Amino acid sequence: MSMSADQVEKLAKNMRKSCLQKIAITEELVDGMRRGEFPDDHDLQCYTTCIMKLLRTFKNGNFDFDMIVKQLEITMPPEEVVIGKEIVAVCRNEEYTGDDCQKTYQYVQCHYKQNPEKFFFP
Ligand SMILES: CCCCNS(=O)(=O)c1ccccc1
Ligand SMILES: CCCCNS(=O)(=O)c1ccccc1
Repeated sequence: MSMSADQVEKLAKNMRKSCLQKIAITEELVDGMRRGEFPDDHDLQCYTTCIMKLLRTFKNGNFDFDMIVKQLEITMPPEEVVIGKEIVAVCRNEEYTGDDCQKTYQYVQCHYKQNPEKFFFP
């Protein structure tokens, strides 16, 4: 089964808390991504890697697309799952370059670009 909205929010907030402290950036900077604010800020980039590593969606220098699909299946509203799979289907085929922080940040931006209105990142 899938997790309820409030359980998704709780886990996201706790992952954020952990990574914000570790990476030493502000909540404002993380919240900016949902507003389409993607500065070339290496610390924000590394925050994205911290979160994806927690979710097991990035590991050993590469995306784990099987786990990205599993995570979206367990956390998205059911009426959004197919649309989410279609976003992953597009973004998985873009080349990601640079260090791990740069790669995950680029992937997150690809997700945003496919649907800015509904974008969410912990
Ligand atoms: C908003 C609904 C989609 C959430 N998906 S998530 O991968 O960001 C995620 C968030 C929180 C816990 C686990 C995964
Ligand atoms: C798409 C939701 C499942 C994957 N979760 S994620 O945190 O890696 C993530 C990557 C990119 C955008 C949002 C969340």
